[PDB]
Amino acid sequence: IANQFNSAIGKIQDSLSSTASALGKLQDVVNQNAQALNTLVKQLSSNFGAISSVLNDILSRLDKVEAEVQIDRLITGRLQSLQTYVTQQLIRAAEIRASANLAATKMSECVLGQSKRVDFCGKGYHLMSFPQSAPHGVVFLHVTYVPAQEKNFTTAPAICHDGKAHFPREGVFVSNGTHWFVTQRNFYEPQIITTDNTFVSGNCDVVIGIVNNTVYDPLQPELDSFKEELDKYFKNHTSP
Amino acid sequence: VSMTKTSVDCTMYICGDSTECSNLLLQYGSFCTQLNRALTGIAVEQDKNTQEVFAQVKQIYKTPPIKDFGGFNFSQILPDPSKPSKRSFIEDLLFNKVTLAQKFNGLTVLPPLLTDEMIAQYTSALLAGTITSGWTFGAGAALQIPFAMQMAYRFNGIGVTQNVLYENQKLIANQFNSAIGKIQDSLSSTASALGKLQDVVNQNAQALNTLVKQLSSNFGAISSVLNDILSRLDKVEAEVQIDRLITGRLQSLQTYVTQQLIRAAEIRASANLAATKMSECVLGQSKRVDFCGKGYHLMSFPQSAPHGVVFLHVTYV
Amino acid sequence: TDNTFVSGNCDVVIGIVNNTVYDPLQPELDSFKEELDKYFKNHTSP
Amino acid sequence: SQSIIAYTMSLGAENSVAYSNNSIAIPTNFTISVTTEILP
Ligand SMILES: *[C@@H]1O[C@H](CO)[C@@H](O[C@@H]2O[C@H](CO)[C@@H](O[C@H]3O[C@H](CO)[C@@H](O)[C@H](O)[C@@H]3O)[C@H](O)[C@H]2NC(C)=O)[C@H](O)[C@H]1NC(C)=O
Ligand SMILES: *[C@@H]1O[C@H](CO)[C@@H](O[C@@H]2O[C@H](CO)[C@@H](O[C@H]3O[C@H](CO)[C@@H](O)[C@H](O)[C@@H]3O)[C@H](O)[C@H]2NC(C)=O)[C@H](O)[C@H]1NC(C)=O
Ligand SMILES: *[C@@H]1O[C@H](CO)[C@@H](O[C@@H]2O[C@H](CO)[C@@H](O[C@H]3O[C@H](CO)[C@@H](O)[C@H](O)[C@@H]3O)[C@H](O)[C@H]2NC(C)=O)[C@H](O)[C@H]1NC(C)=O
Ligand SMILES: *[C@@H]1O[C@H](CO[C@@H]2O[C@@H](C)[C@@H](O)[C@@H](O)[C@@H]2O)[C@@H](O[C@@H]2O[C@H](CO)[C@@H](O)[C@H](O)[C@H]2NC(C)=O)[C@H](O)[C@H]1NC(C)=O
Ligand SMILES: *[C@@H]1O[C@H](CO)[C@@H](O[C@@H]2O[C@H](CO)[C@@H](O)[C@H](O)[C@H]2NC(C)=O)[C@H](O)[C@H]1NC(C)=O
Ligand SMILES: *[C@@H]1O[C@H](CO)[C@@H](O[C@@H]2O[C@H](CO)[C@@H](O)[C@H](O)[C@H]2NC(C)=O)[C@H](O)[C@H]1NC(C)=O
Ligand SMILES: *[C@@H]1O[C@H](CO)[C@@H](O[C@@H]2O[C@H](CO)[C@@H](O)[C@H](O)[C@H]2NC(C)=O)[C@H](O)[C@H]1NC(C)=O
Ligand SMILES: *[C@@H]1O[C@H](CO)[C@@H](O)[C@H](O)[C@H]1NC(C)=O
Ligand SMILES: *[C@@H]1O[C@H](CO)[C@@H](O)[C@H](O)[C@H]1NC(C)=O
Ligand SMILES: *[C@@H]1O[C@H](CO)[C@@H](O)[C@H](O)[C@H]1NC(C)=O
Ligand SMILES: *[C@@H]1O[C@H](CO)[C@@H](O)[C@H](O)[C@H]1NC(C)=O
Repeated sequence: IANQFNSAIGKIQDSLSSTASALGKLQDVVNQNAQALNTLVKQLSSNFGAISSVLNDILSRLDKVEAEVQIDRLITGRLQSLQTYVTQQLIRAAEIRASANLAATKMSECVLGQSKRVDFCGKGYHLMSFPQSAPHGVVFLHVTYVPAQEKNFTTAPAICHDGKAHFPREGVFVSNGTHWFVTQRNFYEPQIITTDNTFVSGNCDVVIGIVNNTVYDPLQPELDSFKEELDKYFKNHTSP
Repeated sequence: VSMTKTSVDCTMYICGDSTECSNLLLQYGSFCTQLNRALTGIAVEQDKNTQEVFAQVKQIYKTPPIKDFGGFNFSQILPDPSKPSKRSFIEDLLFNKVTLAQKFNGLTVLPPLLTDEMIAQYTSALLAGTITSGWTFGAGAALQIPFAMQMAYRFNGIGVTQNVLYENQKLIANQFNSAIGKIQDSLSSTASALGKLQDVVNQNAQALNTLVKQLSSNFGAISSVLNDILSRLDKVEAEVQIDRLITGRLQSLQTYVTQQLIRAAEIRASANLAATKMSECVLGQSKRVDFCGKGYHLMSFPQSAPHGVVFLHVTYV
Repeated sequence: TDNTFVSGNCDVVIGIVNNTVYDPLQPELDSFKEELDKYFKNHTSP
Repeated sequence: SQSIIAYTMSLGAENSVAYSNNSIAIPTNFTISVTTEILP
């Protein structure tokens, strides 16, 4: 488990040290921020119908009253260029806040906890996550258990014994094709079907697909060796 | 989950069939490119939203040809082969209950990347994965388990002991089959059930209708028709009237792109929620109260709808 | 004693009640004390 | 010998799950998977 973790963290270094594009979600934010300021500087070069885009070319060439008709065009177009930038930034800031509220929730539930939510903290069953910082963002290394090498088994919902139906306490019943075992649901590790692995309910008539197998009671051979211990004590006592 | 993708020729909306208006529109610079970058940023994420909700399955899982699910009858929600698109019976109710002159104003509607057949195939794989393998296809490879033995694991998940399934399994199967029966009857009979999806289509249509109607407005010019202004006035007076139509049209576009950007953020929040209900209710079983319907969550089945998703949430009450 | 666990004494829990708690090992040994006794009563005969 | 091609996208590898009323698959082993998630 440690060698698989150390090898999996090794592949995070190899991937981040190799590919140019892994942080594309963070480079998109920088690219959108930079593009909006470069677009806003480009809207200064526009005339909006004025004789020039430059106030010094209006104020050197026109008189105080013929200038104002040109200056108000540039004011009107620029003022709309700022209201466009600030509207785009207020909408874009709500995209980043929704992502910061998610990242704060992954910090609480994936790093400060162990999550039972499916696919919230990576693709698998969540063990733990490690936070790493990045430019304008966070990176979570999510560690997950992934079950790897399955076998087919025959299975039953219950075992029938003394006409009583037995169910697993934790686990599932399985058969290799000739013997019946009880095992934990998420990893094949089989045990003999004992009275400590199972619970009784009702009779074998009500469960669809119940199978006949013995259910072992671990007290019985410790009492049965007490019955051989008793019987040899009587055989010894017959002697006098 | 998504809304219609649109794009606009800003020069054809403002100045359609006018070289004079096009040569005045150059005075405003970047705005017509910046409007098209906004509508593209919306259109690119409608495909993202759809793919984040539906494409959560690694492989296209198929159901067995024998339907031995312990009495649970999924035939209303599984694919129906006798169709051009393999939608389920309930999916073909959903596609009928939402009902869906702009073009020559430079406006156009773009197709989604995933067709309704591909959304139905992903939904089939999510449903066929769920009923053959439980939650295991969400966390690894799909591992088969009998459906009544999966439903016993689900009963343990709500704190109910698994003999309460196996000793009552015919009642539980009949109550599921009777509850899926009532889903069909409700969806068939009742109009307003898909109101959430019809409202998105109605808001997109009312927005494009309003955008086209703003071409008939004068904005204080002598006409709303560029040819009237250009035939009746000389160059220097026509350029004063054409600029009123450019100013008012360009604000009519900037208003549409702003309400579309604001509305795309509501649809994204709903797609992110629908993707979370797909992961947590379909690929799992949820302890989160009232998240996967009212009651104690057992399981959920996805069904596709026009521009959305339907979850049939199954609960112990 | 299989459905339940024990901790402390009756003096601390507000609203504790009195009922018997069955020990499933008790008749499993008492039916073995009759298996002792009937084998002893037989061995009185020789 | 290179060109641009155009094709209908695949949705993933296709799979019939081996379901039966009495068959279960149980994993005999596991892997530890570390996966990176990036958030603005
Ligand atoms: C199903 O699982 C069974 C348990 O693993 C298995 O039966 C076991 O088979 C082994 C031999 O492969 C036996 O091992 C013993 O063999 C002799 C017995 O005299 C001893 O000398 C050895 O030391 C060793 O203990 C087990 O006794 C036997 N167990 C039982 C409960 O019968 C089946 O073979 C498996 N079947 C399939 C199809 O996989
Ligand atoms: C699982 O174990 C059960 C208990 O041994 C077993 O039930 C028993 O099955 C036999 C054979 O079918 C029955 O035999 C008698 O059947 C009728 C009377 O019920 C007579 O007409 C016949 O002559 C014959 O004597 C047992 O009566 C029956 N016992 C009970 C308590 O039901 C199941 O058949 C076993 N199942 C499997 C698949 O192995
Ligand atoms: C639950 O069962 C308890 C065990 O039977 C019982 O405790 C017993 O309570 C009575 C009455 O309080 C005591 O009776 C004695 O009271 C005093 C001494 O404390 C004497 O002067 C009396 O003559 C009488 O003998 C028992 O001694 C006491 N036994 C023990 C072991 O504490 C509880 O009262 C029962 N509780 C309820 C709610 O029923
Ligand atoms: C689990 O079993 C399935 C199919 O059932 C088995 O069929 C026999 C081969 C035998 O194993 C019986 O005991 C079972 O009843 C396997 O699925 C088949 O896989 C092969 C490739 O290995 C493929 O060519 C077949 O088309 C599949 N058939 C079906 C019906 O699905 C599956 O591989 C087994 N899985 C494991 C993990 O062992
Ligand atoms: C699963 O439920 C459907 C009904 O929703 C059953 O299909 C009907 O079966 C009857 C009897 O053969 C036919 O007359 C109807 O025409 C069927 N309706 C449809 C929509 O196909 C189906 O038989 C049930 N499955 C099982 C195994 O009982
Ligand atoms: C538990 O509730 C169910 C219904 O939710 C009961 O099942 C119904 O029982 C009556 C007769 O008692 C029948 O007429 C109905 O057809 C049954 N419905 C179904 C879906 O099978 C059931 O009897 C109740 N059980 C207990 C122990 O109270
Ligand atoms: C469980 O899987 C691991 C690998 O994920 C197996 O470990 C490898 O075993 C082979 C020999 O069988 C070695 O060559 C490798 O070097 C091992 N890798 C590691 C990381 O140690 C392991 O053997 C499997 N266990 C079982 C019971 O199947
Ligand atoms: C399982 O299906 C087979 C037919 O393939 C049938 O003979 C058997 O009785 C069924 N068993 C259960 C538990 O339903
Ligand atoms: C008989 O049992 C007694 C113990 O009761 C022991 O001391 C003695 O060695 C035993 N002898 C034989 C022959 O079993
Ligand atoms: C419960 O309330 C009654 C009064 O209705 C009181 O006599 C009794 O002692 C209370 N018991 C507990 C366990 O609080
Ligand atoms: C008494 O013990 C003898 C062996 O010493 C045995 O043969 C006989 O069946 C027993 N009788 C009873 C009533 O247990």
